[PDB]
Amino acid sequence: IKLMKAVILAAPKPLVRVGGCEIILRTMKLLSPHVSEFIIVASRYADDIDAFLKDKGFNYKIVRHDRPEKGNGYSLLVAKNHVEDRFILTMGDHVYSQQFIEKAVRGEGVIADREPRFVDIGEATKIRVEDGRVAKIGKDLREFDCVDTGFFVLDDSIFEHAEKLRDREEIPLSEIVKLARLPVTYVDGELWMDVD
Amino acid sequence: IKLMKAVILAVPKPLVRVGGCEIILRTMKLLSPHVSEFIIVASRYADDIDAFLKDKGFNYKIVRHDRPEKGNGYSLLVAKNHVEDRFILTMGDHVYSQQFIEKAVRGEGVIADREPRFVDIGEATKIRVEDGRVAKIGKDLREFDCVDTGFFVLDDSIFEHAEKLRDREEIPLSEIVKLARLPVTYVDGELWMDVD
Repeated sequence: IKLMKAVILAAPKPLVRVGGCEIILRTMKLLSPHVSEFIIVASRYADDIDAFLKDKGFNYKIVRHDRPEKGNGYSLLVAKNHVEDRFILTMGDHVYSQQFIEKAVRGEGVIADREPRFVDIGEATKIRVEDGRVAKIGKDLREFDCVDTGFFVLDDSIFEHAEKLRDREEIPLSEIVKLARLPVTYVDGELWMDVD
Repeated sequence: IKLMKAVILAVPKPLVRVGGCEIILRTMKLLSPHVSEFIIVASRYADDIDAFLKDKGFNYKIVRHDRPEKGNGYSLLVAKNHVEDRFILTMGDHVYSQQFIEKAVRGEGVIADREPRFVDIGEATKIRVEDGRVAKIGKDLREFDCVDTGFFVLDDSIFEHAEKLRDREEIPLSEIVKLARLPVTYVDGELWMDVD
């Protein structure tokens, strides 16, 4: 894909080694041929991540905040002034395959899986899709078409919707996505998994 | 396969949720149609595992020890009197796919991968195979044919070799395997990963 900025939410999860490599390192190594600069939104673990990433050959910036209780939606809002136009948004929770990354990188909006092969469908964030856009989202949906991977390809248009929730004690990414009525891109049955 | 006993060597690593399901739970659910009784060799986290597993519908037994510094090879030796003839041996720190389990259960000796698709080959326990048996093993091998999946199909004779290391401060499983000159069974390119 055309080079773009990669926002990785890390507001310890990213440093957990899966298959002899960390949840963040894996993602960064995979995204590197598609990414200019890595914007890591971190908080309580910002120093640990920075110390880890210094000796690694990536072009990164740690963007720090003090409100982890505000949720990942606030962590997205924190990045507003470090990105312009199109950018990748992913999590430091999640583990991805090259095959998943390769397809998701080419996507638009929410990268959703309608064939979750590895993850438990009951515990996953589900999405109800209407006219190719997010109609409903959440871990306890009754009617759903797909499952939320921790992957998105967003534009500046997001921050307008994310602003409308600034005055809420907790800002879930899902609520922004819902308000934004984000287009959905399907990357089906590829290897991906969250760690908790 | 013909029903047999399954030894699982065990925030505790087996209680870490990968894809919305705990490592031990994933492995237990998958092995359940091939398994009579489950034998969890645990130590510092024995109580946590037991409390987790009580409400789950499996036939399990917690076998406790006080020497975690002695290594996983000692954890195997601890299980000697809870198994007879053929039995499955796996780690509670490894995640497996159904496709991997299905092939591995039909296996004999060490279940090895000569096509590691989702693990870092540099950090993995490597094996050098001579005449279908383990010639060399270890994380820093120069010459190697495959990689150790933390999955084995053993008989009683393993403990005869495991006994020869009783008087060592540390007993690595790999050294027993080396001593035993274990046959190797290949399950290539299937999804499996260690969680550190």
